[PDB]
Amino acid sequence: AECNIKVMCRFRPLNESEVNRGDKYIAKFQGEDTVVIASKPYAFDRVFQSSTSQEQVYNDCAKKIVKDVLEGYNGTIFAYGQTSSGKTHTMEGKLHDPEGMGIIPRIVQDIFNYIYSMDENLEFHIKVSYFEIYLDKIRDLLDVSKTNLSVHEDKNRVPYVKGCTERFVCSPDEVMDTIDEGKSNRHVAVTNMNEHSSRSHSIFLINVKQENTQTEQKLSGKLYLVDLAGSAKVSKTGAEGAVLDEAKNINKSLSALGNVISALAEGSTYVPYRDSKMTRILQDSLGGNCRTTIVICCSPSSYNESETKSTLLFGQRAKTIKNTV
Amino acid sequence: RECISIHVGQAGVQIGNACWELYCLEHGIQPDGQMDDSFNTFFSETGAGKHVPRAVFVDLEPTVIDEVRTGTYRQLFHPEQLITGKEDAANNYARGHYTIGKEIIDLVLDRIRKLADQCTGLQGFLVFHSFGGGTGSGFTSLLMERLSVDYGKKSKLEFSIYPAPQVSTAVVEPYNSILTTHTTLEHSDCAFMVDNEAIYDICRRNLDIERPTYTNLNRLISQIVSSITASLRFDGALNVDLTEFQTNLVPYPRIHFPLATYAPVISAEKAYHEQLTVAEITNACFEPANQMVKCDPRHGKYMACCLLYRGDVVPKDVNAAIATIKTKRTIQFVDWCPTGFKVGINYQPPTVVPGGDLAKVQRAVCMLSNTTAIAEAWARLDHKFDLMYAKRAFVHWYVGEGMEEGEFSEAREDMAALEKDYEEVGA
Amino acid sequence: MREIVHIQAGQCGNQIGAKFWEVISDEHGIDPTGSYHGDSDLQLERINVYYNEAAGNKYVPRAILVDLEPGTMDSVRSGPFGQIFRPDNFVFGQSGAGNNWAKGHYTEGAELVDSVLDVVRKESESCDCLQGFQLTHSLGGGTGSGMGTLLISKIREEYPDRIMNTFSVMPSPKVSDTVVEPYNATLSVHQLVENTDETYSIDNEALYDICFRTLKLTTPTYGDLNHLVSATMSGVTTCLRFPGQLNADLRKLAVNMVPFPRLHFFMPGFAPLTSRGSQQYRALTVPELTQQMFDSKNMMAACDPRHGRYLTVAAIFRGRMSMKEVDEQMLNVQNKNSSYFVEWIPNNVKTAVCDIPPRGLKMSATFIGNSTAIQELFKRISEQFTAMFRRKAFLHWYTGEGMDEMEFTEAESNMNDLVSEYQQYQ
Ligand SMILES: Nc1nc2c(ncn2[C@@H]2O[C@H](COP(=O)(O)CP(=O)(O)OP(=O)(O)O)[C@@H](O)[C@H]2O)c(=O)[nH]1
Ligand SMILES: Nc1nc2c(ncn2[C@@H]2O[C@H](COP(=O)(O)OP(=O)(O)OP(=O)(O)O)[C@@H](O)[C@H]2O)c(=O)[nH]1
Ligand SMILES: Nc1ncnc2c1ncn2[C@@H]1O[C@H](COP(=O)(O)OP(=O)(O)OP(=O)(O)O)[C@@H](O)[C@H]1O
Repeated sequence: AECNIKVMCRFRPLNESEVNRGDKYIAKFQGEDTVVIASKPYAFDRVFQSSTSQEQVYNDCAKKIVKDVLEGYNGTIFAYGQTSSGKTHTMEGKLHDPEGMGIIPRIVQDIFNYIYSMDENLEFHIKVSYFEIYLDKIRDLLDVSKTNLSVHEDKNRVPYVKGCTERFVCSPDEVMDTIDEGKSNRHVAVTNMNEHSSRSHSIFLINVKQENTQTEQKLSGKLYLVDLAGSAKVSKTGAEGAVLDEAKNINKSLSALGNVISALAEGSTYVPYRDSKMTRILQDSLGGNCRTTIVICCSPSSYNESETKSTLLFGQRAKTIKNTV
Repeated sequence: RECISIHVGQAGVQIGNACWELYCLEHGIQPDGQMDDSFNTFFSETGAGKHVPRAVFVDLEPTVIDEVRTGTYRQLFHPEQLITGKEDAANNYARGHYTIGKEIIDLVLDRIRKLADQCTGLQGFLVFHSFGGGTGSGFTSLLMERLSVDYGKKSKLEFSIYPAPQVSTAVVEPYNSILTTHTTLEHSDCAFMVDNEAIYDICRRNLDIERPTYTNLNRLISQIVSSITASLRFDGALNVDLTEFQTNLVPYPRIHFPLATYAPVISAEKAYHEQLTVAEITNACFEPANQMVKCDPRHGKYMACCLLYRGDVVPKDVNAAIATIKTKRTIQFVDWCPTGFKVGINYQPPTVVPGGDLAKVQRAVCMLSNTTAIAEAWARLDHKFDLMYAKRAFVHWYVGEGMEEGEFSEAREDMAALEKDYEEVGA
Repeated sequence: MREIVHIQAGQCGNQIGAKFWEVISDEHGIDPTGSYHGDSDLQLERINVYYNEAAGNKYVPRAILVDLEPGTMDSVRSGPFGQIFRPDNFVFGQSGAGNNWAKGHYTEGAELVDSVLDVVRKESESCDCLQGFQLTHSLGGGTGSGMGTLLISKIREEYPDRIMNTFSVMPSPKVSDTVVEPYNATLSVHQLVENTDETYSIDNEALYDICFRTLKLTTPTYGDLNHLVSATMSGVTTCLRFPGQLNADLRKLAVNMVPFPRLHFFMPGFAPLTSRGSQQYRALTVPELTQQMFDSKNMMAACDPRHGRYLTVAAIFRGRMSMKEVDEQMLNVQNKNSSYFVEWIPNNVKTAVCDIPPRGLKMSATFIGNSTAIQELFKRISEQFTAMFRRKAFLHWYTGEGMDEMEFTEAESNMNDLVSEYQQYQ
């Protein structure tokens, strides 16, 4: 009926661009519950250090979320932080490497393993879609012909996307092939702060329908995996040209998400999800029947200390929010 | 001994148009461009019997540049100096600093560099702008950052217009001011601030102008910014150069926020009835309601004071004036600077525009004073900023330009550090 | 330099647009044929912002007229300034929309959007730098509410960085000249709230109340209302059209007036408005102008502003006046009515001035206000839509063009979201 939205925090190793400049490792861990930055405690559900592996992060974050979304509830996993925080390394990872792979292929592998373990009587139908945001337009990554998509309300006034190629999948090999095709079709840019900089919020939706032949019981579940872009500082990045136009959309989306988070934390009457389509898609996530999980990535360098503090207090505002599950 | 005067924004270009007429009348230069060392500071000599000023007027919108071109001071200024953009800043620091600036700063930097290379006695620069709007904040910060990284050591005199407490022209002014001051704190050697309601009141109560205009406001501002450099322009018994305003008035590298005021201000009929001596003008310049910023000096203390007199004034009477002002206990000076007076005199008297509101006065004084009274104004600005920041008001325009909430938070904590420094140094 | 693209759709839209072109041509001193005969060089200094230079010292307006019947085009061509418009821009179909949003948005809109898109593209390419797209339409009826919305959507897709300005007339419960008008309004507001950057909400009964109260006219026709709205349409665009001591372009007023992307439905106003026989017995000074600007009955919307709170207002003045008087008048206006202004903004007032007033007046002003009082006019249309929709009345025609009831449900949810958004900040 009521469940707190789970918040996780992660710090990554210092990058080559940071260690050569001489950035200090200011991240200090006091157990798992709380983390201290310049004598300022911040409490979360679980704090991950730089040495934590991908499998350890996945088992701590989204192990029981698979059970929760398969039971009948909805699941939304997404990342927040500044640029060069490690969101792509957390969520996407190295698909070919079994060790370096992120959260999204592991989730599909766990779903397929659970389906194999479950008895044959419970029929499953999984269908996937993959899209992103660019120039305030929703681009479907699975098909190049479309340039803009519309979000329509379903029967109970939950918004969801329309027109995307809803690819019905049966085996994990085609799912991984579709994910690789979407990653190849994803637009990336080279910047001083990051080489493979994800300059757009990539949404990966999996609608899992299931039906029991014996009991005649039906259950549907929308699983969202949203890798968001980082708040890019213009002075640190040296952005000029089309990267500025990308940063406009990125900052608009993250500012709308922050406004929604602040409204939910302070208990606003209206809760303006309508500020952006990126906020509208997460209506069921933040104020629906979803067991949302959010991860914040923080750079342990002293150079990005201000945006690290901003991300930490943003996570603090996001922790107190409760959903109507 | 030269200095270049650049202007940004509607306020800057209007002040430039209002002040260069005063400069040309002072130097005897007709508007056509023709009639030895007095005019050499601000005007050059081009070949034979022709002058051109050391100034550039830059603005993103062309609505000021085309009317400046088609006005009456057409033949005085260079046709190419008047820089014009293509797009409106729209009271947006980000739009004025990032999108529209980048396509014209490449021309502006080259133009100022080539016009400074021919010069050899450049003491520094003076920039006219207004942080209360978009262009005068964003483009000013954009130019001053890359000017400080290039030159750095050379002096920069900032001249800004700030909003009143109860009155405000725009609605995004505290966002613009708190954003641009984060950059102005480190690169600006000294910045004189002016409030609109103070300069409305100074011409109401004294000059008896019931219905003034921005031209009337800018005339006395032009008189002030001409009187500070009158010592450099004309010979004096005790001359003060532009480096005095850096060395003497900036006791710490970040506490560089003086207030400004002027005396006497008087109409034509009242001038013949009121006597002019040093004592009354010295008493009036330290008068709190006579200042150009709505701040109470009685709440704080004067950290430093430089008096610059113009006209036939001996040193003895001004020495007696500052002596009796020191013995006066209504004002209060800080214990960290007992010798907080710097007196200077220029023989050249103030001039009067034909048909202007100001009257002929045999002597005058300009008073730039470093004091802690601006701390209350900055705290007020931060307080009104916080109310809109809590609701995230007017944030979508900024974040739709390229910025975020991180530099907003850095601006907030930098203003908090400014207040911390001011309350620490005022102890 | 900051050219403006003008597009006109619907009967009332092309009528008020033609009157706007007429009055600004009279201000600039442009003959009905197209020749310039002005007296001041400032009129010709910024004639390029609207009119394109032509041979023989002729000037043609950068106007696009689009209508789904030939009758409106024939009327505006037969009007006093019909010949000045470009004949190429007269794009039009054959069959009318019949007061149906679906026909205007799907059937004939799809047939005419490809015909108008290249024309607006050519006009955008002709100028040096387009500033924004100014449009006029009506939420009521089918033609404007479908075709103007579709045109706005396509232009938003083509130019996602430029300004989208709309002067939209919307219905009222006391005056409603169409049976499908709440349906058309509910369908059009869903497109307006997402695509357009600026929107001026105009009400017919508000203009009728103006003409009864302050004009005191005996036989007020639509021509007087066109001249009324053209005054504010010229007032908003005066800043880029002429120099001023404190200029405020469309983007400059938008940045002050649009605190959030959705809350951009304004409440335009204009003054002085008085009868010809009572002109001698009124002082045109700026306090008596400013009180008329903020008078509850003087606004061009049926909502009571005293029942709500202003999010933000802007006053663009014209004519020589004292900045101190303007400042102190706005000061006492925002101070003495502090209960009617939101406390979470320190200054809810924007000011701008131009130095060349309209001909026949020494000083004038226009008021653009964003306030929570528009939620009343929104929710009355919302419940009017809901009462007809809850039994699926007036939908068998809409279903013919492939339109579904889920779209109407989405529009109703959008209207609920918008009125709750306006209620949040009250
Ligand atoms: N202030 C004015 N309002 C008008 C004028 N003409 C119409 N209207 C009002 O606008 C309402 C609807 O606008 P329109 O006349 O343009 C209907 P539209 O042409 O868009 O569709 P169709 O004619 O069916 O093709 C209409 O019911 C009037 O209340 C006018 O000339 N001036
Ligand atoms: N004292 C004084 N202040 C002025 C004058 N003109 C403009 N200002 C101030 O300048 C502020 C805005 O500066 P700008 O950013 O340059 O405004 P703008 O030139 O219209 O720029 P945009 O609106 O973006 O096109 C206003 O709030 C005024 O208070 C003036 O003549 N005298
Ligand atoms: N947690 C981490 N552990 C190890 N290496 C990491 C980690 N996070 C980032 N990296 C290194 O950083 C490189 C690029 O980082 P990544 O693309 O994940 O950054 P980001 O903050 O998610 O970017 P953006 O802001 O563009 O979305 C990765 O290839 C990897 O080399």
